[PDB]
Amino acid sequence: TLNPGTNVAKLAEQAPVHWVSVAQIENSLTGRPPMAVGFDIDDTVLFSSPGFWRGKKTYSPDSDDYLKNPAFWEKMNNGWDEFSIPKEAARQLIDMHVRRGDSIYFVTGRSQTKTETVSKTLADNFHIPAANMNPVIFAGDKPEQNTKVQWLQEKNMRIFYGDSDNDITAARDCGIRGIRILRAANSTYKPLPQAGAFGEEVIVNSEY
Amino acid sequence: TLNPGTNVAKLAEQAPVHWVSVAQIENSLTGRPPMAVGFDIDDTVLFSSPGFWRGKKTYSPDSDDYLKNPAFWEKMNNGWDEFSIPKEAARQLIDMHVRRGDSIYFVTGRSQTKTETVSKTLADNFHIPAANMNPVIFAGDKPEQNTKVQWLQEKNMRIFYGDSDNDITAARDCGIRGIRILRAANSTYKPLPQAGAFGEEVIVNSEY
Amino acid sequence: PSTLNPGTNVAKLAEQAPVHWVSVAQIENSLTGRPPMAVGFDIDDTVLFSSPGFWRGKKTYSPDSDDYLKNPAFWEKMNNGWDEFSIPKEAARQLIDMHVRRGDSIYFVTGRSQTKTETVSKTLADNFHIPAANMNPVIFAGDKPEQNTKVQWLQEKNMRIFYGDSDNDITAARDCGIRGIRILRAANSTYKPLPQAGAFGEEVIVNSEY
Amino acid sequence: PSTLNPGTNVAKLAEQAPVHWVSVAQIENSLTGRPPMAVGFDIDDTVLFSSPGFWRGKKTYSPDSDDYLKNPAFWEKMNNGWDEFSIPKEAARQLIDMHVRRGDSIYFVTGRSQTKTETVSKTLADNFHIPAANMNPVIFAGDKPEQNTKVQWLQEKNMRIFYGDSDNDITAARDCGIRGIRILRAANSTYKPLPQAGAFGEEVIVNSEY
Ligand SMILES: Nc1ncnc2c1ncn2[C@@H]1O[C@@H]2COP(=O)(O)O[C@H]2[C@H]1O
Ligand SMILES: Nc1ncnc2c1ncn2[C@@H]1O[C@@H]2COP(=O)(O)O[C@H]2[C@H]1O
Ligand SMILES: Nc1ncnc2c1ncn2[C@@H]1O[C@@H]2COP(=O)(O)O[C@H]2[C@H]1O
Ligand SMILES: Nc1ncnc2c1ncn2[C@@H]1O[C@@H]2COP(=O)(O)O[C@H]2[C@H]1O
Ligand SMILES: [Mg+2]
Ligand SMILES: [Mg+2]
Ligand SMILES: [Mg+2]
Ligand SMILES: [Mg+2]
Repeated sequence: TLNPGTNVAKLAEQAPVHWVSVAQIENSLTGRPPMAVGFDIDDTVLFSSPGFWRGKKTYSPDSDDYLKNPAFWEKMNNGWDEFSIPKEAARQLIDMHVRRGDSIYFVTGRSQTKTETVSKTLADNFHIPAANMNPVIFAGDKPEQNTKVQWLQEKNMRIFYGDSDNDITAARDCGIRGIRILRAANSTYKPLPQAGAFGEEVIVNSEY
Repeated sequence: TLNPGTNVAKLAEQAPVHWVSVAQIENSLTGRPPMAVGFDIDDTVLFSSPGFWRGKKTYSPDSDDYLKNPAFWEKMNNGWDEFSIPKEAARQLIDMHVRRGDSIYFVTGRSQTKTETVSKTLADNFHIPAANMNPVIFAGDKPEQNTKVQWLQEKNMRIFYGDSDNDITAARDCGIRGIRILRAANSTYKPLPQAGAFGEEVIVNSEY
Repeated sequence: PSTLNPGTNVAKLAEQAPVHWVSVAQIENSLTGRPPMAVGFDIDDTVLFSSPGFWRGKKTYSPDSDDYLKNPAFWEKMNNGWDEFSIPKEAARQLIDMHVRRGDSIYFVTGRSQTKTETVSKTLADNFHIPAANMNPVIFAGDKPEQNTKVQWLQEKNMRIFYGDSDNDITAARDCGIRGIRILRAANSTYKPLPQAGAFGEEVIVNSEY
Repeated sequence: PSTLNPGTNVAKLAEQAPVHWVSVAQIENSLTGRPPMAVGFDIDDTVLFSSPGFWRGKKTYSPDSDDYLKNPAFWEKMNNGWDEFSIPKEAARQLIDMHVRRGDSIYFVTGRSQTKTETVSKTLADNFHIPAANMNPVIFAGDKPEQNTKVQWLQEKNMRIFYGDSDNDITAARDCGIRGIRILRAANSTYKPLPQAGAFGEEVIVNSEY
């Protein structure tokens, strides 16, 4: 197993996945009037692991307990995304939907905080025009919160983009089009999900 | 440029193709009653390049005129397929349609000859029962014979499998499901087609 | 093989086997300055996609097994005509052309059984346009179990490089202390299972499957 | 390139660049028996995904350019804390773990501008759990008369191997006659274009992008 080798059958092997490009998505929307579309945030439009990594190293060195620590979220939602790297795949998707005049919504599962600068970070990085921009929506199971599925129905989103399985299942529970984005290999959120596990479309080269 | 090297973006780059597996196609047909389906022959179910390679070397060493030589066709359709290698992807597909009780048809652009043993070779290599088997259909512009499209319609084929672009557009012109098979890299019929150039489904690992 | 929608991920997409890939140009470059030498090539799945004949052979003599490989009648047909159905490999044309320019002596060592007559040498010389000056009649080493018949020939002709798709081709070169370079066996070949190219740390030529 | 449905073919799907890939296990095996030695690692995109800091730095001091790489205020931040946001690479952990078991002396060489203080050494020692006997303070190489070049440091510490993602990391190892090994730079790194790994015939570690 020091020199495993390979063969051409293995080199050409393809996973039965429905791949698509931004251009093909645009083409499929030809003629449709403006609509509402939504994006997950982490690993979908932003490589935000730097902040999650510092948070982990600061509150739960050997675990993920920091995800439930209020002190982590106050900092994550109010500045640490200044270290989050915007994804090129998202930049192209957002420009494309803005050209169409569609309404752009960002739905996140991050713990809601009193204040947040995530909305500002998104609008500046992706040059979203005021007419298409909407404040970040924090979905959750809390009583004062609405779940992700309710927010997709409420805003009448017709397309939802995300890297996680719950992003795709949410779209399917609403009967809308859920499109998978690939999570970068160096994300700290492991293991990487299996893109295409629901027979959904997956955007090519969307890891960066 | 002795050492062009590479980078991780190139390594993971994917063409926006809609890949599918035999299992997925099967699952997509659950509940449907037996129907009529068709297969292109060359490079779809049989690797027949051996016969054509010898044909050219025997009849047109410097051109593709052997394709017009009726002496070549007498040989190709009456024995040279004994050297043709059955494709495993076809084997899986044919066994699947048989289990369903579907009616299998083979359509070829090969020149028609008085006799032909291709039908026998096909029924024998894939163990096609008499109930599902049908004599090979030869098509073309000869006013004495029907074109590929016309044959697909006349037999009401719902699915057509092929490695070439005309196999897909033919299905498209008929409003049926056209599924692409990959042409082996060592086939003498070049250049290789761009599987997926029409947004059609392409079967994985179907080159052998 | 039991999951309807297995999906994938980017780490899996970019995953590489630790193999030493080389191109023909790189091989040629590593030979600059070297004087004409003797080099060898295995035949089946290295220089010729010959499965068509072995396929007709099995169907004709051993539909249920591999006894045809020991049948003298099979070898008569295979070595005297069936390679007319064998398809030359492009990767091989490039190597052979490269060695002809260098002025090297080209040898073909096969494990096929020796027969009274053989037209394989002629097929090779014609399909690859090998000059008489560099051509040598094919050496049929045969195939004796628990022993590698090729070693003897690589030593006697003092071959400095041996090209092959099978493990025994590479180990043969290793036994002689010479440079064994691997060629990929096509996926549609009937000789299965496919070998693990790079399993001895040897150089593997890119895109050599056709 | 602009075609909507480009499609593909099996020759393109199986196409391989002629590159010499190696695994960490192969590297370790090639060191078997050899006594402790000095080894060096480049920092950015080799052991740490540090783009987060450079991204924030550019956004803060040079929104419309690369001038921040010349601003002292940027380096102060970068070398004294912003690496808390740097993500350590797995390929690096495996390599450092292996050299630690061997007992080798580990050096980190960076082209980052030097500042009066720096917490980078501390970040690395902690992140990769390097024992005090194998750890050495980060070396800031450069042009300034108060410092030495990357080449000079590799020689001065007598490093036998040097790991890096950039072309100048590999040519530095070549100039010193030592073994230079390439690490793949992550696709989401902000330092672009990505370099052509294996452009010098060097060994390239597989799956080293994360
Ligand atoms: N260990 C982790 N490292 C990085 N990001 C994480 C980790 N665990 C969870 N996350 C992210 O935190 C987000 C919280 O809300 P979401 O469910 O929208 O999606 C989650 C992930 O994007
Ligand atoms: N050079 C060639 N090598 C192999 N097969 C060929 C070559 N030229 C034509 N063919 C095949 O001959 C077939 C004739 O009918 P089709 O058009 O269905 O498809 C054609 C190809 O599959
Ligand atoms: N089942 C098979 N299908 C195709 N070729 C085969 C098969 N079994 C053996 N061979 C070939 O027969 C050759 C005999 O000599 P070699 O060992 O040089 O290489 C062997 C293979 O190339
Ligand atoms: N735009 C950038 N994004 C990320 N890192 C960068 C960028 N420009 C320069 N660098 C890094 O800054 C480092 C300075 O020293 P090095 O030459 O060792 O390596 C350089 C790169 O790793
Ligand atoms: Mg996400
Ligand atoms: Mg065909
Ligand atoms: Mg062989
Ligand atoms: Mg670097």
